[PDB]
Amino acid sequence: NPTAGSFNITPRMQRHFVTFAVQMPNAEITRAMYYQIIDGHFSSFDVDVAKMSNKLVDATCELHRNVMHNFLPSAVKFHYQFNLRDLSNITQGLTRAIKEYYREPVKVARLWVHECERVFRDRMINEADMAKFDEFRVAVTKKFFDDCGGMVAIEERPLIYASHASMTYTPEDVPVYNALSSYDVLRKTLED
Amino acid sequence: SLARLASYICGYEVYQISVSSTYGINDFKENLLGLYRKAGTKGTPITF
Repeated sequence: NPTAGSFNITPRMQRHFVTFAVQMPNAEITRAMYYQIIDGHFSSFDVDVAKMSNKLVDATCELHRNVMHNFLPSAVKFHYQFNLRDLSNITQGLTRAIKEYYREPVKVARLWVHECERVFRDRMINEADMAKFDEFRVAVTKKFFDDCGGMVAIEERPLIYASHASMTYTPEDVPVYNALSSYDVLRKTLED
Repeated sequence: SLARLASYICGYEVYQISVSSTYGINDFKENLLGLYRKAGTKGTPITF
């Protein structure tokens, strides 16, 4: 990583040797990556999301740009890491919590809001920068992904996936995503 | 509390080393090695 605290460079290591500095690539190249990724995971997975997955990539790229214009990978907080891994982990976790069967646009946008938050929101230290990231995501979303209703991440229930109220007996090892269990549902099934 | 609530009641055994103020780091790390062999060779569903 670039020189910061423990990060540094010895001059002689590149005495008669060349170094190839590598850092963030271009935003449109990143979108050439992630648009076809969203194709192969939502356009190639769900028809109800095949009809809006494009703006999802847009809601991804512009939001991530706003957040990294507002917060820095390794300059103010080592609790931060803005890189390819931002949207990489967003899309991988989009490809990991697909259970809660038959993702409508509501649930795909739910899981994506989860991905973006969990890569950026509790990456963040307190209330105000939390709200800044929230403003970025709500703006970028309701410009781009604002056609069918998908924000059931929040108004439906907490942005969660429920298993301790809907499991399988022995292999809770990998708990099963069934985010259709309510407040006292959980609060009473769990004391069992 | 909620950590083992989730993890234990999500089936990944909550592996933790029996530790005191002077319990062996050697024994700690060897039990960790046991954990390693379990998770790797056995594919044991764990959460350390």
